[PDB]
Amino acid sequence: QSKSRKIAILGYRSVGKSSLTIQFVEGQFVDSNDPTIENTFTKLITVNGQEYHLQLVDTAGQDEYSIFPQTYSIDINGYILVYSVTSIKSFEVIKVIHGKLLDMVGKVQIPIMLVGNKKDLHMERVISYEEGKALAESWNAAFLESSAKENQTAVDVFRRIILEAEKL
Ligand SMILES: Nc1nc2c(ncn2[C@@H]2O[C@H](COP(=O)(O)OP(=O)(O)O)[C@@H](O)[C@H]2O)c(=O)[nH]1
Repeated sequence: QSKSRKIAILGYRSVGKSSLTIQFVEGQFVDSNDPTIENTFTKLITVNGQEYHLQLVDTAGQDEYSIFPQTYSIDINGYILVYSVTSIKSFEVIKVIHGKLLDMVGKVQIPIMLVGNKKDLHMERVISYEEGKALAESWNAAFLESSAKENQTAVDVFRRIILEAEKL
């Protein structure tokens, strides 16, 4: 029988939070200039034979000054933290967000996924794979690079966070 899990997707503006989520949920790459507002999707996924009902919370992009909420610091089963490999600023910001997140969750190990998105834009990449891998390692977080244009990598992101959560 199925299990329910709630995942929050966090990160700086225009890193691809919406696009990655929509690619996973709907199978389509959408290019939109609407600002990302908090949006919750529901999605079925099977991971190692276990069926999951996912609630995916896309959050508005935040920056270093962003006060971290409290609503995103309880009842979440796992967090996907997204930066863009084409944006140094998004990478600086994801460190600040992670720090504020750990401060809010208290004395518990919470599944965290670091995601470097937009890996298809080879001519604009300014962050190496190794920089993100090393960051995730210092965090004990899973790490993947992704492209919202590539369905397999979006699926792999959301499978991975469920893999991490099930380890407890
Ligand atoms: N080439 C490419 N463009 C992307 C990718 N992800 C997002 N984008 C584009 O980047 C812009 C911001 O993406 P969006 O999903 O709205 O970012 P959000 O603010 O984090 O939700 C939009 O133009 C997207 O079409 C990606 O993986 N590859």
